[PDB]
Parts: sequence; structure tokens; C-alpha cells
Amino acid sequence: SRRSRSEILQDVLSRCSPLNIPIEDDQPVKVSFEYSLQKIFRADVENDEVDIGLWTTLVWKDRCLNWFNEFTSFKELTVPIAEIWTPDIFIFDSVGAPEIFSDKLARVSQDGTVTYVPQLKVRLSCPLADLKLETGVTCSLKSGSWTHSTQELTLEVNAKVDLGDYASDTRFQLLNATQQVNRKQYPCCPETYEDTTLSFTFRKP
Amino acid sequence: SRRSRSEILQDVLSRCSPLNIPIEDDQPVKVSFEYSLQKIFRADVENDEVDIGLWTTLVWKDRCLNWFNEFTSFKELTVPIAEIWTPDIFIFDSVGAPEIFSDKLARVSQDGTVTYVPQLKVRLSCPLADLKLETGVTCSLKSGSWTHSTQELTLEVNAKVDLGDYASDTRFQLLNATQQVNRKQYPCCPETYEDTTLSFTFRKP
Amino acid sequence: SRRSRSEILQDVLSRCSPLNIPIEDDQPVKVSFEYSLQKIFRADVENDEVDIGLWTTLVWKDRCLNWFNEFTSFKELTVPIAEIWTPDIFIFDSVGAPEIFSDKLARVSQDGTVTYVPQLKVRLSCPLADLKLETGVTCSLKSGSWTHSTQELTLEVNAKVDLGDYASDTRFQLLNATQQVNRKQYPCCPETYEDTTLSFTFRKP
Amino acid sequence: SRRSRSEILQDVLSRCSPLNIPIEDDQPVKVSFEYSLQKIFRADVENDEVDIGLWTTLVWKDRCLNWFNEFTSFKELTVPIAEIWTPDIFIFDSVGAPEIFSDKLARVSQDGTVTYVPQLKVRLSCPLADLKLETGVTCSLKSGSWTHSTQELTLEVNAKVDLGDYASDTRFQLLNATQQVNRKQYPCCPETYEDTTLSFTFRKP
Amino acid sequence: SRRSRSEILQDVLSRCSPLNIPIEDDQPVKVSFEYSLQKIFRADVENDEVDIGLWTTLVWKDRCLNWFNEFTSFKELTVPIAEIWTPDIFIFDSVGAPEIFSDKLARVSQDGTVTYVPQLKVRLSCPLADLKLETGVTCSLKSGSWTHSTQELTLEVNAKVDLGDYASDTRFQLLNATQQVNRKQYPCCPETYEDTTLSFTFRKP
Amino acid sequence: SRRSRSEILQDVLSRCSPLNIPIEDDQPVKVSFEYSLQKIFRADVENDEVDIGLWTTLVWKDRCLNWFNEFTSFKELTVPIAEIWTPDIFIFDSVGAPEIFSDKLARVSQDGTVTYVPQLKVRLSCPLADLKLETGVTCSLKSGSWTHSTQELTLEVNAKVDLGDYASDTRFQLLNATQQVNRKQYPCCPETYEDTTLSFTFRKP
Amino acid sequence: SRRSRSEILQDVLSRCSPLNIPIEDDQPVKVSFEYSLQKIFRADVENDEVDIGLWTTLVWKDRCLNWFNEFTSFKELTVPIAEIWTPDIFIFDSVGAPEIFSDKLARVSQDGTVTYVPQLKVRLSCPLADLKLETGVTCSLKSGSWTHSTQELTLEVNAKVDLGDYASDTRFQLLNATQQVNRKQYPCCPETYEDTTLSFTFRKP
Amino acid sequence: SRRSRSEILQDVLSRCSPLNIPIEDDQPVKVSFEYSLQKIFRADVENDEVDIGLWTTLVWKDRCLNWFNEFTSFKELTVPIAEIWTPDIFIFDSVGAPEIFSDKLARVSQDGTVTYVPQLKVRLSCPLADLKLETGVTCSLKSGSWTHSTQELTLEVNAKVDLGDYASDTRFQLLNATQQVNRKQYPCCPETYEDTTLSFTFRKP
Amino acid sequence: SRRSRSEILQDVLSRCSPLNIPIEDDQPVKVSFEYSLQKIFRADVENDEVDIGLWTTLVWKDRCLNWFNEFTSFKELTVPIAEIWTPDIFIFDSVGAPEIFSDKLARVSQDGTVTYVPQLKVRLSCPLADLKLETGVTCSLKSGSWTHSTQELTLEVNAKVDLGDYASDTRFQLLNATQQVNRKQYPCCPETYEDTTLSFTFRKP
Repeated sequence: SRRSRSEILQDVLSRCSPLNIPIEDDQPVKVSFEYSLQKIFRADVENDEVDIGLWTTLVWKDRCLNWFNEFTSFKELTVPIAEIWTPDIFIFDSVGAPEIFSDKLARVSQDGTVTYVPQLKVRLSCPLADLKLETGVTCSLKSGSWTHSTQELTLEVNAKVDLGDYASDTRFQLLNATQQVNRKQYPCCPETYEDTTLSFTFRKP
Repeated sequence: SRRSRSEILQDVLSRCSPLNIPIEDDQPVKVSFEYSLQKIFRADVENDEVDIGLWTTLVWKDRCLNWFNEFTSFKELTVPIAEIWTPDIFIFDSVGAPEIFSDKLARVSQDGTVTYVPQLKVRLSCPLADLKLETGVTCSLKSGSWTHSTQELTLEVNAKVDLGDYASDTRFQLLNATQQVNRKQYPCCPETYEDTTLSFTFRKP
Repeated sequence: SRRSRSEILQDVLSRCSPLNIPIEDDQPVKVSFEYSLQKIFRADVENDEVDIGLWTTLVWKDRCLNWFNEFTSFKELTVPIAEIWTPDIFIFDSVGAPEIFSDKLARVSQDGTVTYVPQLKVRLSCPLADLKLETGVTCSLKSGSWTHSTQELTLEVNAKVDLGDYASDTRFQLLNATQQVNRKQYPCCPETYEDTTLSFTFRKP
Repeated sequence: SRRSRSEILQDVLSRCSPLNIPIEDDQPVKVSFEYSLQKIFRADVENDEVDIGLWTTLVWKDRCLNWFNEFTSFKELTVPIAEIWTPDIFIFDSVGAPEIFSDKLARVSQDGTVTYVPQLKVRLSCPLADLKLETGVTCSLKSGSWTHSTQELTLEVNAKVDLGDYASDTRFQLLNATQQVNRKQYPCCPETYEDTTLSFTFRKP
Repeated sequence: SRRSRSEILQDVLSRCSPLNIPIEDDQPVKVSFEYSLQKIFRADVENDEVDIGLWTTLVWKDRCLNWFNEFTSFKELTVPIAEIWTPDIFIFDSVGAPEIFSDKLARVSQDGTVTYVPQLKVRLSCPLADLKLETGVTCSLKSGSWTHSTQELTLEVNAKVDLGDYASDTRFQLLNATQQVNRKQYPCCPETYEDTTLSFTFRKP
Repeated sequence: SRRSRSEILQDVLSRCSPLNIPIEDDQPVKVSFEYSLQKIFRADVENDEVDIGLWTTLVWKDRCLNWFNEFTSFKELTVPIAEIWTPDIFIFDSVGAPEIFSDKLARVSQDGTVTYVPQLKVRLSCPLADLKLETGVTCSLKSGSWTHSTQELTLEVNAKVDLGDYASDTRFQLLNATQQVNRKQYPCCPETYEDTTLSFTFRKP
Repeated sequence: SRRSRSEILQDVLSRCSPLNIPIEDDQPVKVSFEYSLQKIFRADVENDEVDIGLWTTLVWKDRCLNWFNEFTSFKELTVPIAEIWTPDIFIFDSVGAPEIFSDKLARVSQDGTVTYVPQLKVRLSCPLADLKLETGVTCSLKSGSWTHSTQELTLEVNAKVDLGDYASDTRFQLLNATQQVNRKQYPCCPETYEDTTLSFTFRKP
Repeated sequence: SRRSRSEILQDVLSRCSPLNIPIEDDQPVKVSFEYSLQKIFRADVENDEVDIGLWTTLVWKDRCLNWFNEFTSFKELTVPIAEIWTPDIFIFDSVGAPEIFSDKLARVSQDGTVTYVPQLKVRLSCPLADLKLETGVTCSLKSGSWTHSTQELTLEVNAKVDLGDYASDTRFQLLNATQQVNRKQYPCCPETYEDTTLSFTFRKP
Repeated sequence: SRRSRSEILQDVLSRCSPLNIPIEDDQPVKVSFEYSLQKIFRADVENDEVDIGLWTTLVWKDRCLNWFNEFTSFKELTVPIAEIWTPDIFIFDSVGAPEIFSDKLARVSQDGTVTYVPQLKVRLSCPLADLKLETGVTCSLKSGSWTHSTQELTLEVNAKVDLGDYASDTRFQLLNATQQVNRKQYPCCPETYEDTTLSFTFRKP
């Protein structure tokens, strides 16, 4: 490949951090979260579980060190997700372990910015009843860091929900996809925790 | 979780749209709106404000792109509302900022259909006077996109109002709950704007 | 602090995941839920709202990667909830946004297990009437993932309700606290959704 | 949606300005201000605070650039207020932070003209005493840019006050609603500052 | 707007400083503080809290760089407070978070001088008892930088207290408003800290 | 300001740590905790909640790096709390989110020592009954890290409770204020957790 | 005046540049030029000189440094033209030194933008002959930097010529006022020089 | 002269300000403007220019510092205008540079008040036609700060126009002299600018 | 602008010479002189003065020092004439002070070469008589250094006179324009002085 690029990955991977938040100063890490709802694959009336094929856009900035002076070189490199720390974002009410559709690869930038987009199929609790009716049905699932409080991780969203990718001839039509950010509390801890509640309204076409 | 599901969310979220209406061709976005009136919590005679505990069923279709070929996989995924674009539906005469009862989660389907159902407590202007009388009292609140004209967003309703969920031993009995769709105009703009007027007639039991 | 511990947090936080369910294979995520009812602070007859001071025990397993070979080192670390994904569990009928009593901190374990316990005050709909009578009164609130169907998130409970912590001289005596798990359906979606219904029977002592 | 409309928003939002006044040449920005007094919700004798439910009509022209040649296309688009710069108009004597009734959406026009109308509940200082008397009571609140002097922002009004929307069975009858524009000075600065004083005379019906 | 003015804000905002005290040489920053007591809105006997509607005049000089040669141009510009560093002045004994009445706008001058005047409602501890008596009652609250010692921030006052703005028909008459500057010490630190003690003597008229 | 001081803050803030515990070697972080009970503002018999106005003295040592050789220069600087990591100390049984009376500023020292003192109003569960009696009433609240075990964070106290600052004419007289340190365990975790239990005995004077 | 504004001017004037182009990077300075033809005062047949009363709109951006953090403050300040660098724009064929009608004041903006508009009377060479005829007469004068080549200074125009201000009962009627931008060369130098040629066609009414 | 007076001028001139607006707090500077029309010297029919011999009364307050304790001493001193800052008031449509009839001396007072009255001959655009008719002719010229917006400088007038000084046997009789204050806007800037329009109606006697 | 260019001007202006002839060795300075006769504006029979609109091409080489090693950078910069020394060339028989039509800007080159071209209107003694006759009339004016002798300044000319620029419809036709160089002596000094005699033969067309 390119030798210049080669040095970059090795320096960051070999020299530049183990799993530890590199930021010493006054910063929580914000992670932008967006959902591209690909398809609502299936509904289970007996189980009251619904399946979503989604990919999640995750963006964050990590502190990286510039060592060897940056010359005009390879600006973004791609690396396996395993190589770097990723956020704990989880669906609060998944019925089953989510499965991963896509390769675990993340693009990293010199500024330290990282973009990771997994594709996933998730089963979440939701009653399908009245899917056939014109009114349709509503489901909600909340995503957010399991462990991190708002102080440690701040979640942000650019927009409501990305319908564009949605499969044209999906079994179910999308009434409205929303991603509203909310902060709430748990009995364990005094700290506020932030999650993104994805509320999807859909019916069978 | 399931890896297959995993790829779905990431692909839609990471790759498939930022806040932008993905539909280039001749389509306004229609959002179906339905109200499930849970309870009329309180009435304030001095203030002339009334409190409703409602959840709002919102359905819309977003355009999503199919990338990796859809195999039989997770059909619906759930995601936080923050992740995706949600409609601006607002109560025209809320006295106070509405508060959110439920997690902000929305189910998305492959066809692009999204179902989001928030639970909310809203304070709206309404005179309680003569609540005790047999005649009861009537209140109306209109919901509809603040910014969007009928051309951008079209609102639709399947039915009048969902009483079934209504709390059995609520302080106030429900004479009739109606959701009539109407379009009206404002001095700012020549365009028609559509709203759903929820007219609730109730009295104390 | 300890350097060994230091590397652990950074590696997991910096390198090891953004909000995305890390589990590709055949697993929904199960989240164990337990309630420790601390106190029934207040009852509002006009409003028909009741206040509970609770802490919620939430447990889940996330997939983490072992990188640097685990030596005998710091087994659990604590981190802000913001740092990691947390489940969307919400009270279905809260009158108001729940407030958080405790710091948002969660202990994480090497196996990937996470324990997060928020302390919360919640206002929920419930008629107080006949609190004084010997029979007392019953209230129920359901907690469960907003968005996630049973397929995505499975909820489990070890036991009925934890009375032990209950304040000795609380205004209201506890007849019986129960947490029964149930799955139900919604018109939005064909999938089953699981929630834990907390049914509390209490009267004034 | 419509692709033609799609390009418009993105071009203006993505390419066409960050928060900076785009007008280089000899122009202050004039903002027309009008008040539609919806209701006088409440009066507090002990506090001497009065509550108004109002919506504020705000109009201004921003300089936008035409890039891709304008064909007959979508003339106005709607967008969230967050997307574009809005004026600092504030009530000089609000007792509390004003709350927002409506969605923050603003219609923008090709000429650059923008119309934004928030709905608000505001608490302002005003003695309610003698509200019952025939004479009634008078209150005044001034709205105007906090920071901007007359040189930077010029405020204009079309008419006195919009009573038409006023709720028919409001607790308080409207004797007269006036919006007189005035310019005044502050000790901080030599520049004239312009505000619109809303003087409302009302009594209980 | 004016292009000349346009360049000014951008140069100062875009090029000329992030939050950092720009002064390298032998200068502490002095901030002049003055209080314009608008009204004593309310007194709470049970709580022993009193409410003041005040605006605070704050003046300071920041070091700015002249770049493009200053021609006769826009001398003061106005900008949101968020854009520039503001002092930490806080009320030592506020019962609650102070709320902001006015827009956060500050006028800046070429010499670097900045004038920021927030309007605020503050709740502070103070016993109301004997408000009715002729003697009246006295309350004191101290304002001053929380973190900054006298070495970092020096506080100055032009005069005692500004009564002129005081509302004519306020519930409470003003016996005397004083702002005396004082320096005192805390156990944490050897450094002197300076605060302005506002002592207000008032009674009901 | 002083250029010498200027370099100090920037070097520590810009270069010297993101949120990560800087101590690699064998050290837990000890945080000294002290309470200065300012006032017992209110008691609520129906709610069984009591309000305390307190400031909390928090001291800890962080590892900082000396870079540019320390000359006789500015020994302590003050900075906003947001800039640096602060401990998670929380009241275990707060009824509501605590509010912050004072500016969030912390003094830092060259040795790495930091002193942060927030002023707070807290509502905690406590029965007021028999406040009037000579015996008075007792309340206890425990403060301590939510997430951190004794291994991660060790809490220490210099003395029992600081009465000196206590308001002379407070509604309630202070029988005795105590801060006893204790370590206890939770079902979640095998580790000991340390908290400071503030036991306050007070009655109405 | 306002202290905040005060600091601004001093910082820019005292600290922020002497006559030197502050822009180090790849930018020529563009200066927008527009003419507002106020009046054609006189024509001299023997001399073949014509007098124009004009004001010239000049806009440019200078690089300014932000030092003291910009808070919401005075956005534009005005200053004498002498204080800052102004462009060398000159009329190529003036018969006499132009005289200045207005005060030399220029508004400057935070972005660095400056707007300077001098009012001037200029005598330029032009034959008046046939002013009485229906055809009228044409004159042209070119304005442009004397010294600066196109590389150093780029001149731009928004529109043709501003007639609106033109005096209603001027001795001479305006057939057409044009400002066409052109670049041309001189024998001294290989570089292109840009000028705005004002071509005015007028006749006696 | 008087030594006491001597110290005064030196202290103010040597110690007490360079060109900078000394007022930090909330004050624009107001400058009162009055015109004493001495004579209409000449009219030029071909040129359409008219000559006025006027003196302008200008009053403003500057902030001065009292240093050496003021004893009963010299209350006003006179000094050359060059010594102190003077306002930029200019005639908007002067044909030529105004010439100065009188010495540039201004009286200053201890309160900081300054009175400066220049005598001037000004040539302004105005058609003389029909001067002989009974109707006479009207001319208008506007005076006002060139650079300063209404926010920076506020202009005020005591009365319409001072005829008393008018030369008895002037070539032209004065029908009416008026000075109306007006504020207007320019395309450069959003801010309002204030000017005094002197409208003089005169005819030949 | 360009930083590279920026350094150039500052180095030459700030570091590289005050008014002093930089050339130590055996060189007089030669200045090339050329005339571009733009127009013969007017003739005055009574006065015997004639007006020429001319621009003068002046070229000279100054010794400049190269400091920072010249990289490929900005080759010529433009600067105000005031910044650098210019030759004393004067018209020997001007009736009045010449006026300057153009901006005083001069282009400088790295070799040290400078090109300055002023535009000027000059009144010189010359009898107009017989301008109407076919023979026409002749006038001569000599330009040359006032103080400098041939030893100090040597004047050179490339050609006779530049007619090309001459205005097409000038009042007077140009028979022949000549610039002959000559050296002559004065009684003051033994040294030869060199001047360029411009002999213009013109008649009315």
C-alpha cells in the first residue's frame, strides 16, 4: 500500500492509546447518534417483538497525538472497530442480542474524529396489534450508553430519523420515524442519563 | 445481539441520511396522527388550564436506501428518536412545555415506515366551568406542524379519538373525544396549514 | 490512581464501541430489572398522582473486547452512565419527568456485565382514594423499553419487590409490592413488548 | 418529498451562512414586530405577576444567495428556527423564563424574507389590584433587542395589538391592547435602543 | 447590514480568542458591578426567602487585537453573551437558580470594553419577619466571583444602589439599598476574595 | 491579566488531560468532604421532605505535569468546574435534583491539589414530625460516590459538621450536626462503598 | 457610554494593527464598490469639466483578532476613517482634488467587515456639448486603486448605478448610470489593474 | 493667570483621557444640536448651491475624573477644540468643505459638560429658482453624525431654529427656519441613524 | 492577504531605510521621465495661463536589501508614495500649485526598481494668442529636479511625448508634443542641472 499511510496507522495503533479516555481536561465525550431505518423486517404477534434492520451512525472525537510531523498524507484511515474504543450504546429493550450485518470497520480522521456505522438487526418489545388498521401502531425503543451518565457521555442528534434508505417494498409502511433525545434518571444513581428514543409509527401497506 | 440486525442499524444510521427530506420527487410527507386519550388529570379553575395525559401515534414514511442486499433479517429495529427526523407537531395552545412520559424510541421498518409514539402530559387553555353540570364542558386544542404548510406536510387521521385506553376511574368522564382534521390559513402565509383539532367533551363523574 | 486500572478504562472507552449493539450473533439483550421501593412520598387526591422514591436495579451484559492481555488487575471499574449505552426503560404512565436522586455511575465488569442503579422520584397516575381505609388502595405502573420489542430486549426479574429498604416511618405502609413480568402488544406493531408491572398496595399507617 | 425543494433547503442551509449578519452594505436589519394577544391566563395578587399567552409575529429579511438558477420551484420552505439566526427580542420585565407553546419553525422565502411566530406564555411584573373595578388595571411590558442598538436593529410595527384571536371566554376582558414603538437610552451606551411597549388594559368580565 | 460592521464581528469572533484571559502582563481583571433594584416581588414567611428583580451592570475590559486597520466604522457591536467570556459573579446565598429575564446580549467596544447587563430574578435567604413594622426588615446577599480571588478578579462599584428604576407601586417600599464592597477570606484558600454585599432594607408600604 | 498566569492555565487545560484518572500507580483517590450547614430552609409535613442550604467542601489531588519550568508565578488559578474532572458525590436520598447556589469555580494548586466548594439547596426525605417538641427531630442523609467503590474513591472527613456559618435567625435551631464516615455494601457489588452520613438534629426555635 | 463597547474599540485600535495588510494567507483583498449618484451639479462648457455629487459605498473585510472573549456586546462600532486603513480608490480623470462632503466615519463589524461611505464632489473631464439635445451627452470616469494591481486588490460591484437618491429637481436628468467593472493594463506593469468605469448619460431636463 | 485654574486644565488635559469614549456603563452620548442661522449669503442659480452663515451649538457631557479635591475654583475653562474629542456632525449634502469662521474654542464645565459653538459658512445643494416669487423657495440639509448610529450618538434639539441673530438687512428674508429631528436608515447598516434636518424657507426681500 | 507578501512590505518598510540615498558607491540616481499628455483643458487669454492634464511616468532604482531569503513570492508590491522617497521633479513655471488627480501609489520591484505615476493638472505660463490660427501656438514648460544637480540626479527620456492617451474630443488639437532633455546652468551654482522641456504645439480644432 502507501508507506505514508502505513506509518499513520501503526503510529496511532502501536504508540498513540489503550482503552482509556485520553481527555484529561474539561470535556465529556459527546457522541452523535443517528438512525437510518432500513426496514421493518418482521412482526410477531404472539411474542410482541418487532424486528428492525437499521444502521447506526456514531460519531465521536478522540484525542490523538501527532508525532511524526503530519505531511500531506492519508487523511482518513480505516481500521477494525476492535482496534479502538467504541461507545456502549445499547437498545434498552432488546428481546435478543442484536446481530451485526456489516463489517466492523471505522474511519478515523486526523483531527481525531471517528465515524463508525454498524448495520444491525434488532428485536425489541413492541405490540404489533392493529398494524392493519389505518391508525397503525407505535413502538418505541431507547438507545443510550448503559453505564455512562450524562456527565461522561453526552448524546446528540442532528435530525429526527432517516427514511430515505427505507426499502421501497417493505412489508410495512413508515408513518413516521422520530429520534427524540431525552435525559432521565434511574434509582441507582443521582446522575442524569441521556438516551435517544426512537419512536416508529408504522403500518402494513 | 444479532449481527444481521447490527449491520442494519449501522447502515441506515451511519451511511443511509442527515436531517434533510430524502424525497426528491413529487411527494409531500403525510403524517398520520391519532390520539389515545389516557386521562384528564386535572382542571384548574383559576388558571383555566386543563391537563391531559395522551400518547400520540405518529406514522410517516421516510425514503431509505437498500444497500447490502436485504436477506431475511431483522425487519423492524428500534432506535432512539434523536437518531432520526421527527415531525414538528405541536399543540397550538399549550400553557406550558409538554413533558414526556415515555422513552423516546421509534420502530422503523424496511419499507421506510416509522412509528413513533410519545406519551405526554399537556397543559392547554380551557375553561373548566360547569364541569359538574350534566352538560359538562368542551375544550379544543389543535395539533399540527408549526412550520410546515399543507404542501410540505399533510396530516391524516384514521379515526375520531381512542377512548379504550382511557382510565376507568379517572376524575373526569369522557362525553366524547373527537379528532377532526382541518386546514386553515394564517396571515403570515398564503399557504394552507393543516391541523388536527382535538375536541374533548368531559365532565366529572 | 492505579495505572493498571487506568489502561482498562481508556481501552474500553477509547478503543473498545460507540452506541451500537455489539452483539452480531443470535442474542437479544436481556436486562434484569428489580425495584427497591424506598418510600411513597406523597399522594395527591385532586391530581390523582402518587410519588415514589425508588431505585432501579438494572443489569445487562455488553460484549467487550479483551485486547491487552488481562493480567490480575482492576476487575470492575466505575464510570459515568453517559459513557456507555443504557437501556430505555421508562414508566409508562409517569405524570412528570422523573428526577434523578443519585449520581449516574455504573460499575462494569470484565465479563462485560454492567450494573447500573439509578435512584428516582417518579410521579405516576394513581387514585389515592380510600388510602385511609383498612383495605387501602392499589396502584400499578409498568416499566419497560419504550422502543424495543421482546425480540430486541428481554426483561427479567429475580423477585417480586424489595421492601427491606422501605423507610420505617413512611407516611404510607406497604401492604404488598409486586413486580410481575408481562408481555403485551400494541397496535403499532406485531411484535410482543415486555414490561414489568409494579403493583403496589399501600395505605396510610 | 420534492427533489426540487430538497435542493433548495440544502443549498441555503449547507452552503449559503453561519451566524453572521450577511449584509455588508448600508443596512441595519429591521424586524417587524406584532403581538397577537391570545389570553390573559392568570393574575397573582401576592406576587404582582400576570400571565399572558401571546404569539409574536416576527419578520425580517436576510440576504441569501441564489446559486443554482432559480426555476419555478418551491417558493417557501419551512425549517427549524435553530437552523437560522433569529432576533434577540426579549421582554424587559419577565418574572420568569418564558415558555414556548409552539414548534420552533420558520417559513423562509426566496427574497430572503423570513416569518417566525412563536407562541409563548410570559410572566411579567404587573399589579393586578383593582382588576374588579370598572376602571380595570393597566400593565405594560416592553419588548426589544437586548443587545442591539437602534443602529443594528430597527423595530417596526404595523398596528396597535391583535385582539381578534383573543379567547372569547377568557377570565379577563380586554379594555385595550396597544403596541407603541419607542426608542430610549440606557446608561451603558450612548446609542438609542428601540423597544415596543405593549400596554394592556384589562379587567375581569 | 453594514459590511464594515460585518468584518468587525467576524474578525474578533473568528480570529481575535477562545476562553482564555488574553492579558499576559501585570493586570488582574477588574469588573465594575452595579445593581439596579427593579422590584422586590415577593416574600415568603414560611420559607424565609425573598425575591428580587434586578439587573446587574457588569463592565470589564478584554484585550482585543486590531488587525485590519481601524477606519471610521462601527464602534460598538452587539453580540450574544455566549460568544465571549463573562465573569462568574454569583449570589452567595441564592435559594434557587436565578432565572434570566433579558436576552443575553453584550455591547463590545473597540477599546476592548464590554458592557453586559442581565436582568434576573433571584431568590435569596432572608427573614421577612417584621416587614409590616415601621422599622422594616433588613436582608443582605453578597455577589462576587465564585472561583476568582482578589488577585484574579477585582470588583469595583461606582455607587451604593440604583433606586431610580424601582417600580413605583411595588408591594414593598425601599428604605435603603446599599452595595458595599468587601474582601473576605475562606478556609480553602489563603487569598482574599472580594464580594459586593447588597444590603436592602425594605418594608411594605 | 498576567501573562505568566496565562501560560499556566493554558498549559494545564490545553496540554496537561482529558477525563481520565491520571494516576497509574498504587493510589486510589481520596476526597475530603466537609459540610457547612448554612440553613435549614424549610420543612414539609405532608411531603416529609426537608430543605438544606449547604455548601460542600471537596478536596482532591490530581496528577498534573510540570512542563515549562515553574518559576515563581501564579500558584493557584481559578477555573470553571467544567474544565476539570469532579467527583460524583451525591446525596443518596434527595427528593429532587439539587440546585446550585454558587458559580462553578474551583481553585487549583501546583501540587495538583484542587478545592471545589459548591453551594447547594437539597431536598431530602425526612419526617419533620415533633419538630416543635423539645426533643426535636433527627434526619440523616448520606453522601458518597455513586459509582466508585472504596477502592476507587476514598472519602475522608476532618471534623463532624460546621455550625459556625449557620444563619443566626434560622427558622430551625441546630441541636447537633454530625458527619460520620461509614462504609457499607450493596447487593450489586462485593466491594465496599464509603459514604458520609450527615445526621442533623434540629428543632424550631 | 457603554463600558463593553469601550473595551472593544480600544482593544482593536490600541492592540489589534498598524497600516499593514493583516492577511498572511492566500487572499487578495476584494473591495466592493458602488456609486450613489446624488446630483450632477454643474457643467462647464469652456473647461469641459463636469461636477458630480456622489457618495461611494466601499466595503472590505479586514482580519481582526478576538482577544477578550466576545460576549454579547456592541457588534458594530463607529470610528474615524483615519483610525483604520482605507483603500486608495481614485478617479482617474479628476480635474481637481475631490472634496469631502461627509464626516470620515466608518462602521466596523466583529467579523472584520468595514463599511465606509464618503460623500464627495468631483470634477472630471467631460464634454458637455449637446447636453440640450434629446440625445444628451455621455461621460465616463474610471475609479480604481491607483497602486494596487488586480492581484492585490480586487474590485467588485453589486449593481449598475443607484439613481434612487438622485435629486428630483436636478439641473440635469439622468438618462442612464452605469458602473461596469473592467480590468486593463498599463505600460508600467505587467499586472492587470481593475477599475470601475462609471458611464453616465445625462441631459438637461 | 490663576494658579488654581492652571492646575485644573493640566489635570484634565495631561492626566484625565485620550480620544476614547470614557463612559463604560449604559449610556449613549446625547449631543444637543441647535442652529443659529446668521445669514443666507448667496444663491447660485447655475450651480444650484446656496450659502449659509450659521453657528452650531453643540452640547455634550464627557466623564471627567475629579482628582485633587475640588475647592471653590475656576468652574469653566476654555480650551482649544483640538484638545478634546468633538462630535462628527456633518452636513449630508455640502457642496464644498465647510469653512470655519470662529476660533476653535470650547468651554468645559466641572460636571463634564462641554459647550462648543463653531461658526461656519456652508455650501449646500439647493435650487434657488423662484426665490423672487412670493411663495419663495425651500431648501433642506440634514446634519448628523456620519459614522455614529443612534445607539452610539443620540441627537437632541431644544427648539426649531434661531432667527433672532439673523442679519437684519440680509439679501434674503427668512420665511421659516425649522430643525426637525429624524431617524432614518441606510443600506449599509441595520442601525437607525439620527439627523437634524434643517429646512429653511426663504425669499428675497 | 498573502502572508508572503505581507512579510515583504514590512521588511522593506520597517527594517530596510529612512529618507537617505542608500547608494554609497559611484552612482548618481537616474530618473526616467515621460509625459502622457491627457488633455489641454483650458486656456486663459487674460491670464496667459494654460491648463494641462498629464500623468508623469517616473522610474528610478533604489537599493534595497534582501534579508529573509527571497523565495518565489510577491514580486511587486504597491505602497503609498508617502512611504518611500520620491524625486523633486517640478514644473519650473507653474502658475499655481499643481493638483493631484490620482492616488499616490507606487509599485516597487525586488530589483529595487520603482514606478510612480501621478496624474496632475498644472497651470503654466503660456500665451494662448493665435490659438485659432492655422499656425496655432507654442508653449514650453520645463520639468526637472529643483535642488538636484546633474551630478545628483540624472534625467532620462525614452521618447518625445505620448499622444495616444490624448482625449479624442479635446477642445484643443495637438500639433506636436515634444520632450527634449536639456542641461543648463544657474547663477547660484557651478553645477549643470538637467530638465526636460515639454514643448507643446496646439491649436483649437
